[PDB]
Amino acid sequence: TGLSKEELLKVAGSPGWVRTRWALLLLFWLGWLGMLAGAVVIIVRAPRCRELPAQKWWHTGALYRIGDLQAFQGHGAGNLAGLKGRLDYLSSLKVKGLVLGPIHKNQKDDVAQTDLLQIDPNFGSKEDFDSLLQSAKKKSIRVILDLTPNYRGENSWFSTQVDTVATKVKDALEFWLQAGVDGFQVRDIENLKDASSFLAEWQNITKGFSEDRLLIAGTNSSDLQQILSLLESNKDLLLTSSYLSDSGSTGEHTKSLVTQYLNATGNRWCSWSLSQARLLTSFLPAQLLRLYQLMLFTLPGTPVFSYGDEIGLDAAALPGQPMEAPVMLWDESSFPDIPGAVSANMTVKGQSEDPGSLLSLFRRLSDQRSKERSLLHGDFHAFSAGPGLFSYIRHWDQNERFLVVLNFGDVGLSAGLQASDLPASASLPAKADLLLSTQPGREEGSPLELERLKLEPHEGLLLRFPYAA
Amino acid sequence: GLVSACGIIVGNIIGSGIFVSPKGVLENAGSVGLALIVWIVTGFITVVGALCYAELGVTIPKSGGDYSYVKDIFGGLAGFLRLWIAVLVIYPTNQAVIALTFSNYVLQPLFPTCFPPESGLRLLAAICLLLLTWVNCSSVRWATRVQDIFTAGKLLALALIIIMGIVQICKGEYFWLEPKNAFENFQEPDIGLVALAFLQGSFAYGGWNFLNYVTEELVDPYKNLPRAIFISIPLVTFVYVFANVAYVTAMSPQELLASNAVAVTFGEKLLGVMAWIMPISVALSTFGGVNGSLFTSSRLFFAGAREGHLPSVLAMIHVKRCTPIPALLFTCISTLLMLVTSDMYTLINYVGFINYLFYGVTVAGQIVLRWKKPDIPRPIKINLLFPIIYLLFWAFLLVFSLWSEPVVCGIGLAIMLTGVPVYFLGVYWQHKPKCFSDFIELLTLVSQKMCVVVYPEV
Ligand SMILES: CCCCCCCCCCCCCCCCCC(=O)OC[C@H](COP(=O)(O)O)OC(=O)CCCCCCCCCCCCCCCCC
Ligand SMILES: CCCCCCCCCCCCCCCCCC(=O)OC[C@H](COP(=O)(O)O)OC(=O)CCCCCCCCCCCCCCCCC
Ligand SMILES: *[C@@H]1O[C@H](CO)[C@@H](O[C@@H]2O[C@H](CO)[C@@H](O)[C@H](O)[C@H]2NC(C)=O)[C@H](O)[C@H]1NC(C)=O
Ligand SMILES: *[C@@H]1O[C@H](CO)[C@@H](O[C@@H]2O[C@H](CO)[C@@H](O)[C@H](O)[C@H]2NC(C)=O)[C@H](O)[C@H]1NC(C)=O
Ligand SMILES: *[C@@H]1O[C@H](CO)[C@@H](O[C@@H]2O[C@H](CO)[C@@H](O)[C@H](O)[C@H]2NC(C)=O)[C@H](O)[C@H]1NC(C)=O
Ligand SMILES: *[C@@H]1O[C@H](CO)[C@@H](O[C@@H]2O[C@H](CO)[C@@H](O)[C@H](O)[C@H]2NC(C)=O)[C@H](O)[C@H]1NC(C)=O
Ligand SMILES: CC(C)C[C@H](N)C(=O)O
Repeated sequence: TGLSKEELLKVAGSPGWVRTRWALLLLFWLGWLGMLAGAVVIIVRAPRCRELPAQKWWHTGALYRIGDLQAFQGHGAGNLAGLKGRLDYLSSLKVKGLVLGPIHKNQKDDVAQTDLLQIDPNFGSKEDFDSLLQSAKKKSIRVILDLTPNYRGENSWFSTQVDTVATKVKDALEFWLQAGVDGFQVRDIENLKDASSFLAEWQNITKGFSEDRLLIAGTNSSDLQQILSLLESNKDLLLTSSYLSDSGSTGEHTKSLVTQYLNATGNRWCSWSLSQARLLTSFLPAQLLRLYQLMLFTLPGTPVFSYGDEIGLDAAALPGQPMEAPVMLWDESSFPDIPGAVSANMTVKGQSEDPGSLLSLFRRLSDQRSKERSLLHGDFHAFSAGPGLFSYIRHWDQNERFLVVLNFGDVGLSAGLQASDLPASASLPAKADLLLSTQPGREEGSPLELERLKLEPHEGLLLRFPYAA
Repeated sequence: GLVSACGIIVGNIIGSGIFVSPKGVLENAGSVGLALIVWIVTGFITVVGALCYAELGVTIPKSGGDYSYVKDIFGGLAGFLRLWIAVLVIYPTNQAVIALTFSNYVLQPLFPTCFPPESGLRLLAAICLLLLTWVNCSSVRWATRVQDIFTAGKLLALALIIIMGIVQICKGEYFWLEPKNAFENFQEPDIGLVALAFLQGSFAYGGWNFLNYVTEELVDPYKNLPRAIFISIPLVTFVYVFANVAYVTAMSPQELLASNAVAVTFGEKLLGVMAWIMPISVALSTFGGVNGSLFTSSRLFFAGAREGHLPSVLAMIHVKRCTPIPALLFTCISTLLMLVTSDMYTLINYVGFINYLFYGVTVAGQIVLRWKKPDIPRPIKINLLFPIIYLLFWAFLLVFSLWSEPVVCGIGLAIMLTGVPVYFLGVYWQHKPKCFSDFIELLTLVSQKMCVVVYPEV
């Protein structure tokens, strides 16, 4: 061993070791304050967190319009009571809004017999309407009731008179807000006189009750100046129009159509839709149908869909259907009029287990719209690419970025993305992780390089890359 | 006698584990209701493992704990590897995880949604470690009297999580926990990711192995020591379950996995004054986890040096204050190395795998002490079917952790197999190299003069 001696040490230790034992305690203590002062400098030189905006409930997720209750469920259980059983399927879609059709006993172009305070007996009454509002609140799903008064006549808003039916809606704003609905919608407001003046009066009563109440207005005008004339006085108004309902057969037509709306409205919160009361199989073929669901879930704003847009329900596929209200294909027993006319991949039950169906892509895009922070309120920055295609980036302060590349052409075009005029906060790296694609044939989770990105026809893919220094 | 001994075992198991593991036990199990199964099975496995240590503590009455049990069974090489891992891997990385917890909790109110600087997290964890080493190298009476102020920090923080959890139970805020229908998440995680959540739940239960052989002061044991295991450990499991159901009443499970410090995201909700009182009480809790880990780290340098291993410049004490400086300077340098590197959740995994590898050696060593060498006096006798349930859960957890994380679990076995050649040049050497044996004499005498340390009287 190597032990000296308790008594031998103190006569051989510290002749001049007493000075080198104090020079190490002082050097320890000066290096501990130079370490503490060096950590305050690094902490205050860190940039800051960016403040999270005050999000409402319609900012986080998508809305779901149910125009016809009898055709959404089938005639065998067509009521407000049968709608309560379908709240589990709508919770699987992760939708937040329940814009359900008007139920207020219109009498086919008669102003004197149209009471917007009384429910039509073919749907129910206030006893099972209140049961629907309570059971939907448990699953965090808000109910929006629309009050277009002449909803079963040829022209809405009762074209024989103007302000008797305007005060009819104004009494119904304060009555249904007492019962606990969470919003309102008015359609076909191009058939109004003083349309831009009545929307400001109705949004007063909606926001004066509470700030968590919504008002939606719908037109059919597809031009930019008629839309901006309604939104120059109103700002917290969702306006569902037919603005994107053109062809878009080239990519820079839809790129210039989106980036002109956000430039003219000053990057406010907007609504993204193909129509106001109509499905996606109108205006679109079936091969551009998954490409438009990826775009509507990754644009800055609220996406609004009709019922039967997650399964790709075509109204012209089955004969003998009204195009304004087709039946919902729940099972193979959902259309018993013509036997053996519907398949298994054309149905909710068959697409629910298929991992490459349209309902599976809808659920895989709806969950990431509702939880990723740079898709909820991230910034938007589109950039240029090849001959025809659309590319953009969604980014927030320090969360994970997203990159969407959409090919609207018909040949195997290469991407050719340049990062020149992107901001240096969220410029793109050399490799990005793939998250999904609309067509199969790519391995998901693979870091693939963005310098050589060849793309298929009608192909859209979603990438993501982290915040780097 | 029994009621004062139960509080010794409760105060030594409950530490800073309930403020870090919750996030790793969830991100692995997927579901919320499945994560609460892990917190009950881990509290049952720790009871079974601590009754096999209480039988070895009265069969071979030794000081040193689990290090001396592997020197009576598999005596030469396997006892050194218990010591080799416990001073290089176990104690340096248990201290580096609690020090990284302290910097994560004081830098959450600043930067509440973005990331704090990663170079300022390491720098702040090296300040906590270097200060408490100075408190421990001087004045053994100081570090004992200051660890009562750190104890009240952990009790004030835990009392606020529990009684604010039952307030929201007396509300409608039981949406995720009580309803028993929110039990669905990512199922593509394997069984191999369920075995990773048992490694991270057992970090909160650490401190049971080197514990119940010191409670000697206990009155009539052989009846009061096995009774204290059945009381004090399932009460730690009740606190760890009641504090985990209280986390999900205040936030969503996607909100918990986004946080870096769960107890202060709890405090940003549920009042407006506990945005101040939550980072204070948890940072006080982590000061006592590091200070309490620097007492017991030097007890194993004492037992190793009087056995032939672990050379005699360690296990020396200062002449005026009976404090081991070169055993405290050794466990502080190796903690700084395991800091300015690894992540923080990967480290937990790293330490949890090499803990269970030696939890099974001493429990299997308890079985072979019944086959080999019967007819020895055993005052405590547990049933033989009791350590087999431990060894079945042991085998199903080491084979599924190597399959999940091969690079974290495989480098831990490389340090243990590094101990095999250094044992033969260290203990099994003929003492003819005088050209190198005097280098030990040179380093011991210089270290005995740069501090005023000396070997003890025994
Ligand atoms: C940027 C820095 C990175 C961090 C690196 C630190 C590495 C050092 C290991 C950590 C140990 C620090 C604890 C020191 C505790 C002081 C001893 C004590 O308790 O005093 C009572 C005790 C009082 O006894 P008395 O005064 O004789 O009665 O002090 C001593 O007797 C021993 C004094 C010498 C022992 C070493 C003193 C500290 C050396 C550290 C110097 C730092 C720079 C060296 C270069 C290394 C590279 C960084
Ligand atoms: C100056 C102030 C400093 C304060 C004091 C700090 C001193 C800390 C010293 C650190 C000691 C830790 C290393 C000791 C290793 C234990 C070995 C042993 O059992 O010794 C008992 C042995 C017997 O001691 P005795 O009780 O005096 O008989 O003493 C030694 O042999 C010490 C030197 C061991 C020689 C073997 C090689 C050293 C291993 C280190 C290399 C690490 C990586 C290996 C690479 C693998 C490929 C080969
Ligand atoms: C409702 O909107 C109007 C104008 O957009 C706001 O101002 C009121 O205007 C009406 C006539 O247009 C006056 O009779 C009121 O006296 C005005 N209110 C004032 C001066 O406070 C009005 O503030 C809005 N109401 C709410 C609740 O926002
Ligand atoms: C919106 O729908 C109307 C309904 O057919 C379209 O036609 C307009 O109808 C009103 C009265 O029914 C007339 O006063 C207008 O002159 C009609 N418009 C035109 C251009 O003739 C209207 O075209 C639709 N809007 C768009 C943009 O298609
Ligand atoms: C659309 O955004 C661009 C900048 O992003 C701006 O357009 C400018 O409009 C003025 C008005 O005529 C022109 O003189 C500039 O040359 C335009 N610059 C660019 C880069 O296009 C403006 O913010 C928006 N456009 C309009 C017409 O307001
Ligand atoms: C469901 O699957 C069938 C195939 O089993 C699809 O029918 C094919 O449709 C394409 C174009 O529409 C034709 O070129 C094929 O000849 C059809 N094959 C058969 C066997 O009919 C059908 O289109 C699918 N339905 C949907 C909604 O995608
Ligand atoms: C040191 C760890 C393994 C466990 C410790 N008893 C804690 O509660 O954090």
